[PDB]
Amino acid sequence: ARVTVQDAVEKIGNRFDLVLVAARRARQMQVGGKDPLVPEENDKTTVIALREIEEGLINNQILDVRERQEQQEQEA
Amino acid sequence: AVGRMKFNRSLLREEIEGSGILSKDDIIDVMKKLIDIRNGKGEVDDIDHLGNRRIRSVGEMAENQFRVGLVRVERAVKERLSLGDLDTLMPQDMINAKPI
Amino acid sequence: GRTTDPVRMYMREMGTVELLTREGEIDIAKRIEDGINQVQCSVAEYPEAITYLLEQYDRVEAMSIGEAKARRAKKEMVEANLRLVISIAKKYTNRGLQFLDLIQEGNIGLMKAVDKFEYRRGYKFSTYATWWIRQAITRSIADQARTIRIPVHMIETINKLNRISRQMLQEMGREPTPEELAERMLMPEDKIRKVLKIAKEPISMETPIGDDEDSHLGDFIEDTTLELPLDSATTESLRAATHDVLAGLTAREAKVLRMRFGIDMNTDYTLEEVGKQFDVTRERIRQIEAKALRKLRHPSRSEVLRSFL
Amino acid sequence: EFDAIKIALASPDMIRSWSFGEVKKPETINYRTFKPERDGLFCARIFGPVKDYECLCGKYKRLKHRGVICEKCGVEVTQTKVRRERMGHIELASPTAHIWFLKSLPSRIGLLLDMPLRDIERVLYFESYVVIEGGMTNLERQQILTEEQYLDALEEFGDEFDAKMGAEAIQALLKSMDLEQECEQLREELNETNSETKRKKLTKRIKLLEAFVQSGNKPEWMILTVLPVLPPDLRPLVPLDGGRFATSDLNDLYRRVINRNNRLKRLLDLAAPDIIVRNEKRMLQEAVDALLDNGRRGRAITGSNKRPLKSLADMIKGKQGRFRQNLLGKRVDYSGRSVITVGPYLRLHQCGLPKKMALELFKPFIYGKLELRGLATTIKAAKKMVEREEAVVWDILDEVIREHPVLLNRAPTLHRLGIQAFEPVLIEGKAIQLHPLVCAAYNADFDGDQMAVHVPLTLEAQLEARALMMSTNNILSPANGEPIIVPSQDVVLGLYYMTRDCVNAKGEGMVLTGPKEAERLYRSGLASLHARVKVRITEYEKDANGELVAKTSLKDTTVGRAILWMIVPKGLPYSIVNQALGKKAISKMLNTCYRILGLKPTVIFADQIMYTGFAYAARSGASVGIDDMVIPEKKHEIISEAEAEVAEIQEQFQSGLVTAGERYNKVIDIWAAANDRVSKAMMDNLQTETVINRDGQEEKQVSFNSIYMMADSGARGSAAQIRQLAGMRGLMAKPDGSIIETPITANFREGLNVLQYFISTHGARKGLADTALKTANSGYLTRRLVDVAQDLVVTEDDCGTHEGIMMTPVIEGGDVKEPLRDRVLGRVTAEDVLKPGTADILVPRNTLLHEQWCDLLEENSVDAVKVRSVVSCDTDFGVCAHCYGRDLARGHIINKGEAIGVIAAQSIGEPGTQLGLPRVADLFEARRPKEPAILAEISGIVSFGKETKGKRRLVITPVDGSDPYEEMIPKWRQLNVFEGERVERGDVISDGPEAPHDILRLRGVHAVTRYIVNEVQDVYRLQGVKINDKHIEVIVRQMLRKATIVNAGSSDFLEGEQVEYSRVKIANRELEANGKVGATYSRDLLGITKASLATESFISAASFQETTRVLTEAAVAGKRDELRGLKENVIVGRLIPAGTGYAYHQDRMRRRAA
Amino acid sequence: AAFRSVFPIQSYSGNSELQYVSYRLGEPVFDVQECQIRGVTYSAPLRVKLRLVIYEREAPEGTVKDIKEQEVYMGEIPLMTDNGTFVINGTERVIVSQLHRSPGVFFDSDKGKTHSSGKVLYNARIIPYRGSWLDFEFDPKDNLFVRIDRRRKLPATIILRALNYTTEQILDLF
Ligand SMILES: [Mg+2]
Ligand SMILES: [Zn+2]
Ligand SMILES: [Zn+2]
Repeated sequence: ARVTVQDAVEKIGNRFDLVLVAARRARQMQVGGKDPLVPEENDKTTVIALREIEEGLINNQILDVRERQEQQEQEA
Repeated sequence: AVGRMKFNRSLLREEIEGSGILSKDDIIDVMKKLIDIRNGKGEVDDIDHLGNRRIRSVGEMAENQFRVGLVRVERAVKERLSLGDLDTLMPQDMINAKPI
Repeated sequence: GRTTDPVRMYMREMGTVELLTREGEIDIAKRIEDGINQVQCSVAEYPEAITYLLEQYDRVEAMSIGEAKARRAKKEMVEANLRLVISIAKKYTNRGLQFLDLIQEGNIGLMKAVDKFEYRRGYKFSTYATWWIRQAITRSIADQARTIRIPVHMIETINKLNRISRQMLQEMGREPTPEELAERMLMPEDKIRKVLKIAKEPISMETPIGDDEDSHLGDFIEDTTLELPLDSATTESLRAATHDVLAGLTAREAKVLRMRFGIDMNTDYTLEEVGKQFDVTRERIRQIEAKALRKLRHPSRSEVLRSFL
Repeated sequence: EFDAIKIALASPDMIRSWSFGEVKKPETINYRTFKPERDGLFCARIFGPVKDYECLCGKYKRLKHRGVICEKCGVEVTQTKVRRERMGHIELASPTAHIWFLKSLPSRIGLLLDMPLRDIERVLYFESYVVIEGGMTNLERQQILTEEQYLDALEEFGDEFDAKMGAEAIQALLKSMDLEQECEQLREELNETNSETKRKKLTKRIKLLEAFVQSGNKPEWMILTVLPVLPPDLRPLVPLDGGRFATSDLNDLYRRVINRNNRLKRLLDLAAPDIIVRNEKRMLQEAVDALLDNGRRGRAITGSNKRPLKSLADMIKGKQGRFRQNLLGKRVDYSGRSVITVGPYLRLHQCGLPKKMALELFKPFIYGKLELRGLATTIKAAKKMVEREEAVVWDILDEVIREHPVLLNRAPTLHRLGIQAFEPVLIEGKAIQLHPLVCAAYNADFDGDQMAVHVPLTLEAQLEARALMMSTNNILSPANGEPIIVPSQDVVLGLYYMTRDCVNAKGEGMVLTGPKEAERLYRSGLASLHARVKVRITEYEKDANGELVAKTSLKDTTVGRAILWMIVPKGLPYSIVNQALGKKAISKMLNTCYRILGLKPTVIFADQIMYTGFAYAARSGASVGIDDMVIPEKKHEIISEAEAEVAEIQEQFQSGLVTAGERYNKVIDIWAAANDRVSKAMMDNLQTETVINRDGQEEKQVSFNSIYMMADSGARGSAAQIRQLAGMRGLMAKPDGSIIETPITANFREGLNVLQYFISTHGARKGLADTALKTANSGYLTRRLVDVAQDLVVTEDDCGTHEGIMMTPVIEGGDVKEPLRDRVLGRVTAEDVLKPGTADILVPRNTLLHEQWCDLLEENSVDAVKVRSVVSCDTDFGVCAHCYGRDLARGHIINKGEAIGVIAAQSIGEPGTQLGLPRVADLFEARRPKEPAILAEISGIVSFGKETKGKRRLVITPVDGSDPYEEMIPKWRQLNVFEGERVERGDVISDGPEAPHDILRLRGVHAVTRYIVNEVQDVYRLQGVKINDKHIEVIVRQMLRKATIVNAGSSDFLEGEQVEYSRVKIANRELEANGKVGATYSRDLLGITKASLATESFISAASFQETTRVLTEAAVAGKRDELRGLKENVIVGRLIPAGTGYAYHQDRMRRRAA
Repeated sequence: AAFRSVFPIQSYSGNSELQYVSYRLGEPVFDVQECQIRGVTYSAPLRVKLRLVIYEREAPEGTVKDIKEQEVYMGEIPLMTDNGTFVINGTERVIVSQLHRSPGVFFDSDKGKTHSSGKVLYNARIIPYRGSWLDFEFDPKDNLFVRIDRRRKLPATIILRALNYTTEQILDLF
């Protein structure tokens, strides 16, 4: 469920980087390359990404770190 | 006729009828009344007065457009008549119904 | 004062020359004849030219001052008769070709008439030149008055039909039916329908619609040669389905079926070519493809493919 | 992909390089088999195939043969879409001038050659000759002869004489001239000349020559020798049903050009006389002009109908051109429209969407879900299911839209809140249901209004709709900070009815254990909804951070206010519900909730307020009857007394004492007094007359009259309307302005007689016509404001500037018109703010003044606070977030990337229909008043010189500095100051309205911005509108965007060159690295139309105002438009550099500067 | 009225005349309902009686050679149904009456909206039913200017001179 984004905006700020990071993460879930980090509540990937942002589990820094480590482990 | 009536009323003439074309008297009297309005006691005509705005209905407008068709057929009639004949033309070939 | 009207400028420039004086056109034709005669004397006095003329005669059976006098007296005649063109070009003013265009086509006709005029006939120049000027103007209207050009013969047919319809409109009272023009005219009555169907002048795409504010005709016209997104997606899905169905076929049967139709390759091959590549008889490839199509006809193997129908 | 757009002149070689062939014939289609003709305007060899990968002749009908050109017809085989890209050309047999470069006013051809446009047009239309370097013996190069003079000099001069006619002569002149030597000679003239008109002419000529010789342009290219031809698919000749064809006007114009060019070729072949050839060249020139512009030639040529043909230029310029009809706005897929109903059950974040509308709008999503969940094997099958509307298609549709927002938009989008995102709830109907609390933002009523729904498709669009546009995020106005989701009329009436108290009400006096007891008592009928009772109530206070201390107390309230108290959230005081709760109280309560608790509690509170207000307005049974409009019993007496006074004054006039006009004015005054008396009696009789008794003699209480309660609560109506209902409806003024001496004495409860109704229609129609003809100019003003400020974005976080503006309360006539609290709320202080006694630093330097700091300032009575302003920011290409302030839509400081210019334009413009407005238009256009103020140009002692007809020369002399500045002041201008005095700079000498230019020039940027903001705010305040000054200051900063170089010094600029202020700022910054600067400027002030039209981008300036001028200037100057603007990116379909795309744009720069 | 006003015609320099006698309206081919169904204009044919009178050469008295009297068809005029409507292409149409400026002379000085000081510049305008407009106006310098069909301004006395008036009699009049 989702009504307002004030905790996610708080946790990321600028009200515009929140959209971009949430879009990155929602596309990550939408394509079969990632799984939700919070218990799915029948939500769409956009709302799931927002709920992960609110929890603090997703940031622009977390996402790029995970992308980098996935690249590094791709070498294997 | 309405135009002549209004023209003669605006110049305080006592003839409600007249002619359809302008004259020296008409033009000079219009100039004289304009001058009088400039200095004497003259009232600007109210354009929105309903005594100055006329009503055109379907009959009048249709007559006007029929007369337009008639003039643009008479042009051709006159041009054809430019060469008069005796027994080769009839009043059915000199007039074309398409313009009207 | 000043004007921007090209027709007014043309009138200004042309009207300067006095119209003419009788027996002046004869003298102008005489001067033209003198000029051409000077050129002819130049050509006849050239021995090589005469030798060439003899050579070409055998083949068939088997100056500057002269030109100047010709160019002049052609300028004088054409400029002396520019008012003749305008009188008999203002007749056609509103036939889809502007006034100055008609004037110019009539001017070219007048130039031709000057070239072909013969004074020894003792005939007034206007009588002859009127034919040429009218021909030029009328053929110009026939040739470049419509967006979709129709030939001159079809325009003559159209004009004859219009004249006869106009006459019958008054001789009958209401209008002639296309069957009724097969009696007044002598046409199979199918040509009448074709001539009547011939497209009228195209409608401007900027035509206001009754509102006349912002609705133009071009706002109601769709791109007919466009692929609907559903059609394109269906094409992609059908390509994928054919791939995934041909996958479930023996190697040579699948290859044969991919070759016989241009399936993700170049132009389709013929049975003879496939034999040229499989090194087998043509009838063998025919039997192979028939069996492959039979196998593809199986249920639980083409239910999605028939869903594509 | 592409960084900038370059515009320049086109050479014949370039036009040929574009071309794929030469259009040689005017033919289009074959009239029997409608295939294209061989070399005509629709040609397969030149322009491409008409069917996909199908050769015209028929020898090649497969994709396999792609890439070969046929032999039986020579037609390339490719896609048909290439028909939209392939251009042709026409080889003109006679050069023809480009109409734009000859008829630009100023004429580029005329100005470049220093030849008057009259002379050039005379030469062009074969009326006169022009010498072309025709010997340096007797006739000069630029001299023009006529037929007489040319023939005279013919026999007098055979050689060393060149005088030609028409456009070939103009081309020869333009090609024989050399730009550098002309520029040098004109520079010498400019440097050795003293005359402002001739000086200005020389500056203009030099600028044209320099901007021409710097760019690759050659002047001769302004004469068209090769004509480009548009691709056929952009000038289609399609078939209409029935054998008819629809064609573009460009086909007809091109056919005329081709016909006349071919006739000219024929004539030159025949060696026709010069008169005929000249006429044909004139006709060809006219045809090319018509094709290019179909104007600038006296008479436009009309088509088969009597309507002028639409030209190549007409398809770019105007309200109907490409720029505004197809590039700045568009028709859009995935969109619907329907009538709006109310649906008062909705939550603030959702809207009712019809099931059929949703099924059509989400079709691809439904197809995808049908395929994915296995319910359809192929997409065609899924389409068939959706067509049949099978039972499971609706389940799929429910799954699809579960959290997919949709944008709702009402037709006139006057500001941001005209588009808002909502979560769809599917309704079995055909009308969109709209939450009642967003109607005010939409300015939407439910009497037939429609709304458009747009589907956001991508994940980014969906997240933007959720996190930026959602109706729950937009609860404060972006113009002022005030809430925008306040309950409007029925909710206000219900809350007002439930909160006000009666004197003797069932259940009065009893003591309650809480709001639940009050609700139980009322709902069980034992107590009246508003009975004065005591009740134990538990407030929560959030004095410090986080902690909510509970305070339980016995309050003296009503049953209704106790019931309402359950709706209120925790951290709010009880006193907010212990009043009568009109419209103002509810708005203030929502604002308090937002500023204390936050956004989520405020949204929940707003929904609960709406539900409760609807419920209790229903229970109230509030109605309107004829008895509810009570007429004063004294109305008859008052009108009789006024009529008697009128008769008395009429007699006095008849006595030869007072002129008719003065008598009329006295009658007006007495009638106005009588109207005021009647209205006062009506309000006294209708507001508190209700009298009842409470266990005693009698008491008095406010009336429960339904009309009165509607007017007092603020739900609907006002004292003016109530008086028009019961008391007389005052005096009527005829649309001229004269007040009809006989006023309408009848109200509407009693009828109006025929004369009174006629008089009333006089003004009703005037109002309707005025409002119909007002929004046009208000919309034009908003368009100009948006165009001037579109390229303004918050790019930095802090510029670091110390300069600001001093905000003080506005006082006029000894009363405050707007306090300091509302002027300084949300603005960052520029310099440390001390107490009046200088005791200590009251608030630090760069604090954002929220309502707590404002409360402190109010408590300590600080009159002037210096706050940062957008107009004094140091940021290049944008403004920092600390100079803007609070982002009034939110509470936090403005974010980086916010397009504050668009918000400023919309905030200023959307109230313009409430306006007057022409005053604001004048202020933003910076028009000079008709009889301005003569201000003191310089400081010094004033004296008089010559005072003859050349009006008085006034001389102001500084103490030490030179005084060559003397002013030519008229005598009929009343001097404010004496002859022998001393005056300070920017002072007033004559009297009159001060022109904004002079205020800027003499007093400064702060002075002019203060003038503009104060005047426009005066207009809006007079009209009751509330706009923050941030927006007006944004517009003013955009007006102050240019500067003239008073002394170039060691900079790379000229003297009179009006440079962009940011460029000169960066230049003066860089030259500080060196020693020499010598670069000094005067700031200019242009109107919004003039400031937005004179901008760096030629696309953004061509896109809104006159396109021919902008395009011609950018073509001759060779302008290169780097996009760097909202309009430019909107046109080319890229992420605007403002919002969520700002980051993207920054990233692009990161890659571009490497 | 239309026929009488323009239909009689004389062959310029030929003196061959075509004159109008009478007209009649033929019966409509279809009724109103049939026109609505098929889709046609409820119209009546116009049959005009014309007479081509040929004048014998050199007959200024009026002697005519022959007269050819024939009835001819001149288009079909749409008819008005019983309730004031026209069916034009099967669809019922209404022609709305027009309120237009009446022909005559009108004096319509501007209200001082032209020049500074709000000076009232008076003008007269002759509006015909058919023909060109004839305006007289005043300039701020107190001069009288004639203007024809709203073109460039001219001094008023030009028209007076064009009417064969000399200066002396012009001043005598004014
Ligand atoms: Mg409405
Ligand atoms: Zn071919
Ligand atoms: Zn700043």
